[PDB]
Amino acid sequence: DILTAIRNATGPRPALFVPEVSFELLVKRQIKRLEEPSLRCVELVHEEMQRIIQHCSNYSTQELLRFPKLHDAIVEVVTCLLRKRLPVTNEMVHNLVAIELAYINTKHPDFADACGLMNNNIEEQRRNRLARELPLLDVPVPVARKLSAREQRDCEVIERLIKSYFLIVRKNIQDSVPKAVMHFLVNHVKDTLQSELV
Amino acid sequence: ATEYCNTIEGTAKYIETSELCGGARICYIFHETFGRTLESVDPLGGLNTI
Amino acid sequence: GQLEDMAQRRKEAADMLKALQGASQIIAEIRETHLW
Repeated sequence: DILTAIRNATGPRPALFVPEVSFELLVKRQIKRLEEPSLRCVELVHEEMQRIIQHCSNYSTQELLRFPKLHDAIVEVVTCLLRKRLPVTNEMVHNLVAIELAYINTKHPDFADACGLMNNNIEEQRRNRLARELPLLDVPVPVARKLSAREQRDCEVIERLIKSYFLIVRKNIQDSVPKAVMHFLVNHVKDTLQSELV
Repeated sequence: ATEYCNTIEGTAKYIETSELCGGARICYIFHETFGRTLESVDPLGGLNTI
Repeated sequence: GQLEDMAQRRKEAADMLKALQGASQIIAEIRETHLW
């Protein structure tokens, strides 16, 4: 599949450079595949908040149990607050995810370092080949360089770049999403709960 | 129109992995078929010495 | 110069939106029952 995508992205011109459209499609698909974990985390957070609220009402607020009507009113108010706040968190997460896709930072030092390492890998391999029991076969200009395997090298480079970009995106998501979650689904909800109750 | 232009330039959003399509197939045709036709053409195809 | 399956699917999706209305009605009925 990767070879077919590269060939199609080559276009009318002869295959002499690594296409970028296939890489963009693959990285976009990988990023989109990360949407479901965000929804799962949001659902887990909502369930945990509901469980904590129920536990508090049952034990930490036994006085509230003396008034079943007041307890039911509080429970329904909290449930409605959570229901109305969940779309806000979902849209905030979606916007945060889409911001990275909208603006691509090609000047990030990680990409340059990865490209440099990939370029230097060939030189390192050549040096290792030429520095191991050199020579019947005492002829210069070794044929070890060869000319085939270009497609395999391009596929490996594309896979490595995709993996690096996916790791960077995962790290950024892990670093960013918790802050937004705490700001919106926890702190804002706690602040507005008292105001809504009053 | 934008999608058609992208396909022309080889930047199609979706690639038909089922079979060769787009610029790649056009290049493959223009190379293989053209070369085979040129080779198969006899420069003096058909002659009668008598 | 010159220039049903989807319809059914979207209609079913829109009809599925009645779940929220049913839930609200059930909650209202439960609240009314709690009074008695």
